[PDB]
Amino acid sequence: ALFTGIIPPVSTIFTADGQLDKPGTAALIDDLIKAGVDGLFFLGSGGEFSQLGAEERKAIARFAIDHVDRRVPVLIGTGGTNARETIELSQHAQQAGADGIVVINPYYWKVSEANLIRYFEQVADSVTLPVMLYNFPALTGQDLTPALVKTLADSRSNIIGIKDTIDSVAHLRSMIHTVKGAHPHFTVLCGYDDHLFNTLLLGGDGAISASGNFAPQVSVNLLKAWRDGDVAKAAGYHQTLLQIPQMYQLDTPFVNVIKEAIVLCGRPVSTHVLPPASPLDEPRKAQLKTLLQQLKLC
Amino acid sequence: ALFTGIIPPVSTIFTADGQLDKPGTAALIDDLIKAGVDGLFFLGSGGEFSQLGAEERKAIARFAIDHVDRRVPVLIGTGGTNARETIELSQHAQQAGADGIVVINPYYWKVSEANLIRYFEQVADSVTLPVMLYNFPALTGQDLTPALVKTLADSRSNIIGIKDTIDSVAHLRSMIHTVKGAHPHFTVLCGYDDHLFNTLLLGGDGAISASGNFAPQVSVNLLKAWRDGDVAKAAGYHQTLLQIPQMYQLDTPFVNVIKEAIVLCGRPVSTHVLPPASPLDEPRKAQLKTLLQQLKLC
Amino acid sequence: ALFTGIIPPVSTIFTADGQLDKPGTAALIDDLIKAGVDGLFFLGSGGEFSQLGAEERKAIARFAIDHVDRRVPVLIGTGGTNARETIELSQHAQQAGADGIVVINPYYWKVSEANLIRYFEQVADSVTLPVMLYNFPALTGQDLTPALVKTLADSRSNIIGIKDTIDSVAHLRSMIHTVKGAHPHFTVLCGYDDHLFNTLLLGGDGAISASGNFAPQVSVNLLKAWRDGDVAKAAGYHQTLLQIPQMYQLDTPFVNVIKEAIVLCGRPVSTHVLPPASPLDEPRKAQLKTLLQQLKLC
Amino acid sequence: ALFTGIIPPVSTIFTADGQLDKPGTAALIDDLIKAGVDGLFFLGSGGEFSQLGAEERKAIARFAIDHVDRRVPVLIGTGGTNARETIELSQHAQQAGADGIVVINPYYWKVSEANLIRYFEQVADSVTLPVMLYNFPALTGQDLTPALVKTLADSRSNIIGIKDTIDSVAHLRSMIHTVKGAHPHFTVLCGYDDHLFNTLLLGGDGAISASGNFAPQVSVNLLKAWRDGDVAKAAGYHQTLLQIPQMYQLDTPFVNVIKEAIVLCGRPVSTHVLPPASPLDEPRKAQLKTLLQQLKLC
Ligand SMILES: *[C@@H](C[C@H](O)[C@@H](O)CO)C(=O)O
Ligand SMILES: *[C@H](C[C@H](O)[C@@H](O)CO)C(=O)O
Ligand SMILES: *[C@H](C[C@H](O)[C@@H](O)CO)C(=O)O
Ligand SMILES: *[C@H](C[C@H](O)[C@@H](O)CO)C(=O)O
Repeated sequence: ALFTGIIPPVSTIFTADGQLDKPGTAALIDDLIKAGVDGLFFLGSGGEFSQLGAEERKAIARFAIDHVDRRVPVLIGTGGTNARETIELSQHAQQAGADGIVVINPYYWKVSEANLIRYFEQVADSVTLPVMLYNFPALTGQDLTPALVKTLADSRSNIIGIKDTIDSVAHLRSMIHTVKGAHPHFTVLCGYDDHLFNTLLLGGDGAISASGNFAPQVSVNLLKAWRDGDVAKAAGYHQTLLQIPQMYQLDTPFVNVIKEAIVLCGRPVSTHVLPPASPLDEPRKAQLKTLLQQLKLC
Repeated sequence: ALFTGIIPPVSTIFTADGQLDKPGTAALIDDLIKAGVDGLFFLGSGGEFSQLGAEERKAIARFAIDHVDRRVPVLIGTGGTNARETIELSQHAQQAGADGIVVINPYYWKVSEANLIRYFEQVADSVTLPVMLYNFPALTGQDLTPALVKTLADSRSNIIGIKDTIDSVAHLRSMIHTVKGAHPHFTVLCGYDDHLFNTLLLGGDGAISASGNFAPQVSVNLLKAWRDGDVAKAAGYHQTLLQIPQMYQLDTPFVNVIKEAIVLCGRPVSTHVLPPASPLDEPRKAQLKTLLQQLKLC
Repeated sequence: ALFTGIIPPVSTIFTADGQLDKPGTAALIDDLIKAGVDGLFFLGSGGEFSQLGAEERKAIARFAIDHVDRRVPVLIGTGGTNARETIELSQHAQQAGADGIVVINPYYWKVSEANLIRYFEQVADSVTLPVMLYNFPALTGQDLTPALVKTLADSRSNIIGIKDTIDSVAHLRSMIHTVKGAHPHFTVLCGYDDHLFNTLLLGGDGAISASGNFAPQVSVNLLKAWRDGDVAKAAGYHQTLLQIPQMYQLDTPFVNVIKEAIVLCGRPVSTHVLPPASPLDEPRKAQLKTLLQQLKLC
Repeated sequence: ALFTGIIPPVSTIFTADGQLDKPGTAALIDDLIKAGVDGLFFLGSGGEFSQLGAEERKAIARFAIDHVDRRVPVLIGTGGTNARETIELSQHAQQAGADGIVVINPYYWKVSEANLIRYFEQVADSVTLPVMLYNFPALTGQDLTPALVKTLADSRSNIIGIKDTIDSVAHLRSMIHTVKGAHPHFTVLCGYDDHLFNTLLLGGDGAISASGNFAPQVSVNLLKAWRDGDVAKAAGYHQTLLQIPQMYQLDTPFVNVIKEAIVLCGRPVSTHVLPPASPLDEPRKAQLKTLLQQLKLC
């Protein structure tokens, strides 16, 4: 029930000096809302939270929540390694008017299970907002297993969902059976574009995926088709989404690629990104372009 | 060769409210310098850099460098995921009087090899201090391979060493043969207590390891015995260091364990640690104590 | 394009003394062929090749080829760690009448790339039969990357396909774009049930998956529906396949589970399995049964 | 304590046609016994067990036991993935007069813990010989944890040791503390040359390592020096053993390297290896030679 459907992890647009580009972030927000998304997620991996300072993250969230102005539910990513900062950023998000926070597990130290449960319990106790967990074991080095997530949802009634970013049908399936089986309204969202369709067929709730920035219409139409019972139309959109993640191989981090994609699909924003990411080179931008053209996305 | 010998990663002592405990950190620094260490390293993993804000880190470094007062070479850990903050903290360290900085690879995104080389070169070019790399793949999920380290030392003459924190004889051997083979004065330090002896026999330069906090005499005497040609005496100290790391299994993070050991070995400092670390329980503190007694360290 | 469509990895039926159960394996083969499969694959992981001796494997292959009697194409798994034995089994297979061989990479030693290419080239040179590569990195510890596989298909014109057994959309998608892009008639089959549909939509050719033994009709009808352009009907069958692999968690190895399922779905065969696999306990058999009933498969 | 001290995993010498070279294997066995080793281990990873058929393995063990003629204790490696074959090879070893068997875990399927404990209990019940376990998780993909090993020693009184092949001080220390702490006469042997000294200082029992083939005097003298209380002398030998494993990087599998080193150090045996290993090229042979010369081994 909370935060279901298509919720893009919005890119943060920066100027050439690495300050928040308010007109470009605002235009991107407005494109997304006009495309019919179900909510917006700021300061996720795509939004570059890990390359920003805490004061910067507060300013971005505040701007973003204000610009959205309640048109769609807003989530703010408040996680990191500094747990005291995670509480600060989460309390700031609630005060600023966000609808929910998304909290990754600490990704430097892989803390013991007892420390990890305590960390999420404390973060959840610091706010009255709904809390979405964030699994990204390829970057964190520490999986949030279905059993662990179930124990968290048993322990705190404001822990109401998960963004599960993993290329694994078994992990999504098992997350759904174990957690939604005990908690029917717990939300399961996949973090990869090419798992949206399977997520839905498995009993999950939608996606928070990078292609939400530059082709939201494909995910939004997939979901609308699926909700209407037109499974073949849904499967047609899925065939596009199956191919999209090729582009993510172009660079790592690929936050540059997603911005270059937003431009190519018709929204001229500054593509600047924060170190240690770097501008995409021209030959790879052309490769991105041919991929987008083959998929009829620009 | 810069920063060789025994260089503890000093614990940061905090009060119950999580603020820097100045008298306790100072007492700890003084004990360590009296024990005959060759340098001090503040805000490494043991010093809890990843649970501290940037302004807290600057304050800690400033205090520590000031208290040390040039009695031994001082290293400051400046790394993180936010590269702009890395440059800020590194430039701050230089201006505050540090003798070198210690920079881990970004540990959220495992960035491409080209972004990674470009990150270290930018960090190096932001200061005129010597730079020590920090490899801790168990936590980062991205190894700094001997071939990669060699390429950084070939590219920047102020990248002069590495702290290699890995339980692997092969990795230390290869780091020494590959990098010290091209760069005879490049410093190789192990990050685990039980690899100090082998690092020395391999042609490496010493250790930055946690037991430096609570039993610096063991490492210090091992290096002295080694430098004196008394290999059997060195090997006797090694036998104690082989056993110490058992304690690190008592909790994760084990920064709490290191502080509880500082107290048990005779220095009564506050043992508070920052979340998501937590206080060590009384039964595990009793287990630590009986271990320190069996090793004759208290 | 050779060996496309639905090709079960057939269980080998054994008696209570661990000998080939000819009547039971024959009835299983017959059920499968009547179900409309496009081929049959004996002595894969599911047929227990790794628990059988070389003479046992020759006997089983000969029986199975003779029983099939050319009704559908027959593949024999001839791989292992003993490369001399792989050539013996492969030449035996050809002499006995098989239509192709399936060859995993060596899975004890992960051999260097040069030795690996040389191994597959020698195997491929030993027979005139088509050769299907078998990638199962969860078990082998050594992935057959799309680049490597392309190199092998460039090198030997009888290396014509791959069974790719990995819960990874990216791996499938990349195998298809890289290998089929250079070699349009190179066959890509997925080894997991719940990747069949995606495999088809990505441009691949079918599946060799365990549920082919006890519910072939689901895969067969999915392929038929897809080939007819009835995508929604295909997606219906996909919804069942998405759920089936839950049963594989019951035991490891789960070759017992597969045989227990064959019985439950209406083919009473001896379920004996070779050590170190063991009989499935009754509570887990009942668990399997409830999973089959929920999916309307018995 | 059974099977302690220096026990080489003997290379199996083959003729150009891949048959057992009896004069060369015999000469190698005699060289080893003359050098003062404490036992000999045939058909481990370096003896190429995984590239041999069962009838070949039997012939080799029979020959090797017979040649040794009880001058030193003899171990035979009997493991594989075919558990019925493991029992046949182990009962054959006993009947052929072996003193013990060495049994790796199944390395294709990583069987469930319950299947793994049953496997080892069944193998141990099939003979009245002592059984040494063999941990090689880089190749097996499944670690024998100290806890699991303790459970096996609690379960069967003829499971009396382990060959722990892993570049990990923690793994050795923990195997010693957990297993030898419950079972003081259980034998812990390391499988890598550069962990012999540490294994001894940790309370362990010796090494089964590749350099036993071509330079057994180094391990033999280290152990002698250690037993004599001349720790400095032991450490001098350790310094050579720290350097030897560089050569194992020359090829993979490196069984070819080990035989080229046997020749270079003065015993002219055939260096044929079984596929998928291959002959070492001349430039790498010249590299191995200069390494052996720098270490004063030829
Ligand atoms: C989330 C979206 C996921 O994690 C990306 O990896 C691409 O789909 C995010 O926070 O950026
Ligand atoms: C360095 C010491 C290493 O990393 C620890 O893991 C323990 O010896 C540090 O910066 O803490
Ligand atoms: C192939 C089928 C694959 O590998 C299994 O893992 C089950 O889908 C086989 O050879 O058994
Ligand atoms: C044992 C020795 C180990 O496993 C090698 O890796 C080299 O010391 C063996 O059986 O070969």
